[PDB]
Amino acid sequence: LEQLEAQTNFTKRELQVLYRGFKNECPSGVVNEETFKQIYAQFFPHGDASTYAHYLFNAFDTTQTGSVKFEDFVTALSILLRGTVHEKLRWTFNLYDINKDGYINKEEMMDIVKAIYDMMGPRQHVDVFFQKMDKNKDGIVTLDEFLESCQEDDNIMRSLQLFQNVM
Amino acid sequence: LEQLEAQTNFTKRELQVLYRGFKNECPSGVVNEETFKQIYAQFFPHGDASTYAHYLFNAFDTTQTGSVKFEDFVTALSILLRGTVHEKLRWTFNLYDINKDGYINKEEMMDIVKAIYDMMGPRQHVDVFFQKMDKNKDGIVTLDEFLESCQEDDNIMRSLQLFQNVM
Amino acid sequence: MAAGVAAWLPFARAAAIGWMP
Amino acid sequence: MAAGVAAWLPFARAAAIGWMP
Ligand SMILES: [Ca+2]
Ligand SMILES: [Ca+2]
Ligand SMILES: [Ca+2]
Ligand SMILES: [Ca+2]
Repeated sequence: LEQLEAQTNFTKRELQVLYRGFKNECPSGVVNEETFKQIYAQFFPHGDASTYAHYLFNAFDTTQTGSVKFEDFVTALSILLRGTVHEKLRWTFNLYDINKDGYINKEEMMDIVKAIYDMMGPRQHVDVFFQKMDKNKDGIVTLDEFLESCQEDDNIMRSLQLFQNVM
Repeated sequence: LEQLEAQTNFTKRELQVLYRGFKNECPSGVVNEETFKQIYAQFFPHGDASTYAHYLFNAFDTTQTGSVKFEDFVTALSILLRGTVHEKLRWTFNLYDINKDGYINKEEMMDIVKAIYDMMGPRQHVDVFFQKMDKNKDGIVTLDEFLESCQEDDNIMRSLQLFQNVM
Repeated sequence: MAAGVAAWLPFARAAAIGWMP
Repeated sequence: MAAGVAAWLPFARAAAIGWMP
C-alpha cells in the first residue's frame, strides 16, 4: 500500500479499510463490468442502469483490459472523493469520451445523456449543449473546451454543471 | 440574489438556476418536511427513508420554523456541494445533533444509524463508535470531539469517515 | 453525504431543463 | 457525480462493519 499511498489522496490506514472491503466483497480481486452493472442496478432499480454502468466501468478501467484491479478502483475513488474540481472534471471528460480518443462528439454526448435518462427511468437540448461546448465549431469537444464550458459563468452551462455535480 | 451571492459559494447566475428550479418545483416558496420525505422516499424506494428525511429536514431548517426557504435551501447546498471538509463536517455534526443542543449523545447516534439502516432497507457497533468518539468519556460528543475523530487516522474512525463521505 | 445529495437528481435535471428554450 | 458515488453505499457500510470486531 506504500506506493498507492504516495499516488493517491489516501493514507495507509484508509487504504487498508478499502483493501479489506475489496478483498471481502469482491474475491476475484478485480471488478468486472457485470459487478458494476449489479451495483448500479441495485441503487437505481426503477430504471435501466446497464448502459451508464458500462460507460462508468470503462472509466474505471484505465488500462482498458476489462478488469478493474484494486489499484484502479482506489485511483478513481481518490479523485471522486478527494480530488480538486480540476481533477474531477478531467475524470468526467474521460468518462464521456466513450471510445477514449481524447475527443467527445455529439453522438457520444447523446449516448451519455440517454444512458443517464435510462438510469433515472433529450436530443434537442443536447444539440444546444454540444453547440455551446464546441467552442471552435469543428464537431469535437476537446478536454480544454470541456473544462472551459464546464467552469464558465453562462446560465445554460451553470445548469448543466449543477446536474453533473449531482450526477 | 446579491446578498445570497455574498453569503454562499454561488455566483448570481448559479443562484438564478437554483431559484428558477425552486420556483417551479416548489410553488409554496418553502420546502416542507413532507416534500423532503417524498424526495428521499423516491430515491430510496426499497426502504423507509422517512426518519432520515426528518433529521435531514431539520438540518436544513436552521431557524427551526418548520419551513425551508430558498435562502436556507441554498445555504445548505452551498456547503454540501462546495464547502471545505471543515464546513461539511460541521454541517453533518448539526444533522446528527437531533435536539440541536450542541451535543450528540449515544441515543441520538443510535437513532441516526437506525434511520440510515431503515433507508438502506447495529447497537453493538455504535457503542464502539460512540466510545471512541467521546474523547473525555462524559457521555456527550461535542463538535470538537466530532471533528477530531472524524479526521483522525485510526482504522475504525477511517471506516466510519468513509461511510459518512459516501452517505 | 453523496447519497443525500444524489437524491436531488430529479430537481437538478428539472433545473437544467428549465433554461433550455 | 454524487449519484455515481452514492451507489457504493453498501460497499462502504460493509467496509466499515469489517473493522468492528
Ligand atoms: Ca471520443
Ligand atoms: Ca471543438
Ligand atoms: Ca443533542
Ligand atoms: Ca465528550
